[PDB]
Amino acid sequence: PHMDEHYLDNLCIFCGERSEEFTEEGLDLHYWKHCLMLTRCDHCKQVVEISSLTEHLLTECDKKDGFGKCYRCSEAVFKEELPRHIKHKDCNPAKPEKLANRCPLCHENFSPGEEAWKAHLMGPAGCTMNLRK
Ligand SMILES: [Zn+2]
Ligand SMILES: [Zn+2]
Ligand SMILES: [Zn+2]
Ligand SMILES: [Zn+2]
Repeated sequence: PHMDEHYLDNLCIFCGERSEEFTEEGLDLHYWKHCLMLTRCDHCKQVVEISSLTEHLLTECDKKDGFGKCYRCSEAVFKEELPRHIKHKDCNPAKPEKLANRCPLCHENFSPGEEAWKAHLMGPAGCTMNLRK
């Protein structure tokens, strides 16, 4: 069946919301301040997907050379604190990406997939560490 010619318009592809105010730059303001699926990186001040934040910090951020990956929790840690982080063994261990999503804000492992990401970050009684919520 025919896809609407303007289906990709007035839509935030990250949280799914549609709105007349979501013009091309109504969307830029949406990402910068409001979208529950995104965050501003405190280190480089860019907007990033929360579900991509660890990968951002380790491989993309302007400040990526200041982070290393904890092989226990899979999260980015400041390079200087990583030995102590590793020694303290207090982080929540990670699971295979096919088995679980991992929230970098609250450190929970949960049901994999995009629908789960949305329910965790935007749903009721979901993520307690999402500062836009
Ligand atoms: Zn959004
Ligand atoms: Zn960054
Ligand atoms: Zn760790
Ligand atoms: Zn969370």
